[PDB]
Amino acid sequence: MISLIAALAVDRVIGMENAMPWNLPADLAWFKRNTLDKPVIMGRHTWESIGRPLPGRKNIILSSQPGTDDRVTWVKSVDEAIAACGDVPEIMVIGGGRVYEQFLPKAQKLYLTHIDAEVEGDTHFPDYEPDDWESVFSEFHDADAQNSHSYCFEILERR
Ligand SMILES: NC(=O)c1ccc[n+]([C@@H]2O[C@H](COP(=O)([O-])OP(=O)(O)OC[C@H]3O[C@@H](n4cnc5c(N)ncnc54)[C@H](OP(=O)(O)O)[C@@H]3O)[C@@H](O)[C@H]2O)c1
Ligand SMILES: Nc1nc(=O)c2nc(CNc3ccc(C(=O)N[C@@H](CCC(=O)O)C(=O)O)cc3)cnc2[nH]1
Repeated sequence: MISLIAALAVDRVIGMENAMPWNLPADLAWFKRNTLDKPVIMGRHTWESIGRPLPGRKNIILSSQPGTDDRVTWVKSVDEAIAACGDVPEIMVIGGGRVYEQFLPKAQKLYLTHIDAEVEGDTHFPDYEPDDWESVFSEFHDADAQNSHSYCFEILERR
């Protein structure tokens, strides 16, 4: 099955031209936990912002152009990305906006981090209808000396 993992602020904002104005190490540990040892699919833009291959994961990059890094797998379409994943229990789609939009309709689970932050952004997670999903797990956390804003982890299963 296919799952999407994303961190969203209010208004579903997930990205902007500059780095996000937040520091959430706990959210990053959550991302790592949920993605280790699974293939992760991402768009070229996301790849660039990440900067290097995520360790302990099969990295698949979507791009209309020829790949520029032989350490990861590059594909030219959604179908080819799925196939490059092989026979695995769970495929994780890590963004960005374009990518999420194309995989949402095919996903069975969403791992979302809701951040209590208002930011101007130019990229949004796709709108989803709550009633179409079941919240199977949720856990709120307040900001702390290490995390700049409060946040909530939620796992949704498609009904
Ligand atoms: N807060 C979060 O959870 C989170 C998670 C991920 C990303 N983000 C952010 O979101 C941004 C990136 O989102 P984005 O929408 O701009 O970019 P994106 O989805 O990462 O990448 C878009 C690129 O992927 C390729 N692509 C997408 N669909 C394709 C398809 N069907 N076939 C071939 N290539 C395809 C194209 O690459 P070419 O241009 O090379 O053709 C396209 O320009 C950044 O701000 C980033 O930090 C946030
Ligand atoms: N929950 C969630 N939070 C995010 O920040 C997020 N970011 C992306 C894309 N951007 C990134 C940026 C950096 C790293 C990153 O460096 N991750 C390392 C973490 C090392 C650590 O724990 O700092 C990794 O190994 O996962 C991952 C995705 C996709 N889904 C998300 N999902």
